[PDB]
Amino acid sequence: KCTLKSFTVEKGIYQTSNFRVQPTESIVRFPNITNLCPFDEVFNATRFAS
Amino acid sequence: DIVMTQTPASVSEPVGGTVTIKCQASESISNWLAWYQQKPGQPPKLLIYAAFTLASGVPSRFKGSGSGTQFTLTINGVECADAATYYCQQTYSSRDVDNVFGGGTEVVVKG
Repeated sequence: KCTLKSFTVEKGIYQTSNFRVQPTESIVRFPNITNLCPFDEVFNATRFAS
Repeated sequence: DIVMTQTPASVSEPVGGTVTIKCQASESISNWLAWYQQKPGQPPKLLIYAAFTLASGVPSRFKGSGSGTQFTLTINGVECADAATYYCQQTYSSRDVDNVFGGGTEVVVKG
């Protein structure tokens, strides 16, 4: 009824909308890297260059 | 972490020439640099700091050049009074460093 914007629908076949199975869960895959990047030695350096 | 070498080991040139010393770094140290001279039986004295600026009371014959990795110390004219050992100091990062100063370079002037 909402698609036709009418309270009465004549006999027939109407295409209303679409369907799509929603995702079940979420996964994320990254390489087995554990070393943390040397942000400390670059940022926390006592003296910087010119 | 920071290691340097100083070359040449020794130089010899008559009174009218120009003597030059190379101080090279494993990784770049920017301008941060200092050149030191010690007479025998005498503590070292600062000659060039920041690799470019002349020290106090030092004659205008010693020139420091280069930036980053390669640095050169050039003397326009010798007078047989600069015959001593010269060192270059990293003065950049000394967290875990065996020696802030580099190798020894003795200057020999034959007059």
